[PDB]
Amino acid sequence: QVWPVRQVRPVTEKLPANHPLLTGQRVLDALFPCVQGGTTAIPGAFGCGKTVISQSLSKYSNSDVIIYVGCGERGNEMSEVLRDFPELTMEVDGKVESIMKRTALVANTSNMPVAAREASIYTGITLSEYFRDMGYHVSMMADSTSRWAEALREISGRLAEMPADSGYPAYLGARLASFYERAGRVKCLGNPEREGSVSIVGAVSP
Amino acid sequence: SLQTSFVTLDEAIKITNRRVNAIEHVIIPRIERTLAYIITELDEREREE
Amino acid sequence: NYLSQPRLTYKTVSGVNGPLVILDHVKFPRYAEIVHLTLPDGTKRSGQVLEVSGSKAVVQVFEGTSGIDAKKTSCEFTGDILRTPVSEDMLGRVFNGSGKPIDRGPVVLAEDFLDIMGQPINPQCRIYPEEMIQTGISAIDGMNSIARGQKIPIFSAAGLPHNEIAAQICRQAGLVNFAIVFAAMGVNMETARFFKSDFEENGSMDNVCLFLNLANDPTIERIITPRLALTTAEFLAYQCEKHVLVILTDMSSYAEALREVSAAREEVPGRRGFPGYMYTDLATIYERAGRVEGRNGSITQIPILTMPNDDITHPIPDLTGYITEGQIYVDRQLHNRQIYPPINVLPSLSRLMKSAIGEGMTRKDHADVSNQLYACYAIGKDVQAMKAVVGEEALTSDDLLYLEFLQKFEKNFITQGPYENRTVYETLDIGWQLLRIFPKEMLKRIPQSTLSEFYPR
Repeated sequence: QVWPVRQVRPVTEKLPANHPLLTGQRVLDALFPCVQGGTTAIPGAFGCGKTVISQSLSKYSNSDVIIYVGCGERGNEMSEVLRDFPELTMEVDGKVESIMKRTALVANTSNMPVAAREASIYTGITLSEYFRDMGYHVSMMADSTSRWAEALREISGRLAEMPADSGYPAYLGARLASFYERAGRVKCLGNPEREGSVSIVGAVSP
Repeated sequence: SLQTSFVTLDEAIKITNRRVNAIEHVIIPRIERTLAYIITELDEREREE
Repeated sequence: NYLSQPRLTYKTVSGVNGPLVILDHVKFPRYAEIVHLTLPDGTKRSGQVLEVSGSKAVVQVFEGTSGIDAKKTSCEFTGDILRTPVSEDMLGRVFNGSGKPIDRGPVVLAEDFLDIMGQPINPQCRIYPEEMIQTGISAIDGMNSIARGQKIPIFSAAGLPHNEIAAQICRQAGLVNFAIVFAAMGVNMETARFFKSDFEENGSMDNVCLFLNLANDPTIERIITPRLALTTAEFLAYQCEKHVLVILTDMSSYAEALREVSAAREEVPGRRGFPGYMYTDLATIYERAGRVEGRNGSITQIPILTMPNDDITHPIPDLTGYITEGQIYVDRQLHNRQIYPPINVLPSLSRLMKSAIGEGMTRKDHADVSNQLYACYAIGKDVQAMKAVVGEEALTSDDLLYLEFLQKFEKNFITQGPYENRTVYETLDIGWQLLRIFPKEMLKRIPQSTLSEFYPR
């Protein structure tokens, strides 16, 4: 099938989040828990060690499916993710399996077309909402939402829109609210009765 | 000798701590508010242009 | 008389840009008219005529311009401006931000069709509001009293409990029943659930009208949502004679949608990129409140605001405070200290308080006690700011009295918990107890005739 990236995929009902998303980390799972269908931010900066979040979600979480989005990363930083992710493994029914059997990557270096950099999170959430509709639990990771908001600033700048707040377009907050609003537990469309969810983790770089 | 030194030195510690608190709680905030206003008004002049 | 002549339909779309569609060969265009658009895929959308010039009309489309085309898209012109069907059946209904039902009930059978824009009430026919509402919240009732018919917004910020305070006010308001009309602009589903749940949990829902525009709904609906809600409050108040409380949820979502619309027309910007006319626009919403001559009903407005980066000088809280009759201010520094409600009294105001209180209204001390609590709280803040530089050993016993008042005021007068419902008289006597700490000659806002009657108890 084919679906427009900017249209929210419909559901029978949209439900309160209840069950924890496990990471396998004592901090996080005890002190600062996330629900399946939740929304989270992390500080995306160099020395802080972001990879423990990404690897805990990818290897150990009670997700069924993983979607990873690069928004506009440095050439060599993107290369480390695409090097490491295929090499990760988890154990399933007493047998070791690759992480890439349940994972898809959206990848953008800072020289990819600016329209791809801005579409990146809309592609990744539309891919996530498609596996939610099968009755799975999907985790989405956005590598930096600041790198996406800079592409949004470049496009509105190329269109010569009014520079509002710090040069960002007038709609910056409406686009971010409409994006994170797609997270949640749902009762899916159509006949076999089922529930699924998308959880969003999104890094940000002040 | 030690006690007259000690009384003088106690006063000097109190004065020094008072200056550190004034720099931290009076002076630095006034500079940071001023700096934030300047950064804001420069964006307003730029939007008018 | 009815519009008995038939509607014209046009394929003459000459251009599309931003949120605007531009028709040509239009027969005698009407400014602010409503237009219905049918897209090539059969989707219906609506828009309003934003400009006319000769044979051309410019339409803004409420659901956006995506997928409109110059050849197959078709526009029907309704012959009229935007009107809403209104009836007393609308209490106990849920609608979206364009007034379509979402509760699985039917469409409204109108008792009348009303112009969404309202109409300015004559200042000769306004009655000044003087009946105090007891919210039972001491930080409001004792120091910012609300008259029935006021505009008094809640200035808050992201992460603060302004939903819970607004729900407590709806749960507790009465004179020393309200019908509730509730509008939401740009809310997340957990905010929409919170209010609908609370109104059903208090059994009140058969006496509440809700308009919901959520964070994923169209942005340009947000600029008509509060005008649909206030048109419903004006029918209920000024024709059906009810007392209406109108809640407008996050006016910063309304202002942000208004900026986004105006930025596409390239109208003159004001501060921080908002439209040059934003004061007038907000004033057309907030002035739709009060009492009037010869009619029993009234409209009270409590708009809720999110202040960007907690800045009260930002154009949204700024131009709102210039229009509204005060504000209640919710403070992050009190919320971080786990106090509820987080109402910091110093940036807060009520203008209509001055005549809604005192002898016969509440109690003879109310106007004196309130002003002395403000003075001691302001001085207590100044001593706490002095302490941070010089340390406790520098403070005289008179400074320590104000710094003891400060601690007891925030624990006894401010802090309350979510279902406690104090009388005005409890709030006043909790007032005198904190003031009693000070030797009476320090109470220099209070005249001798008040002190000699109430301080010795």
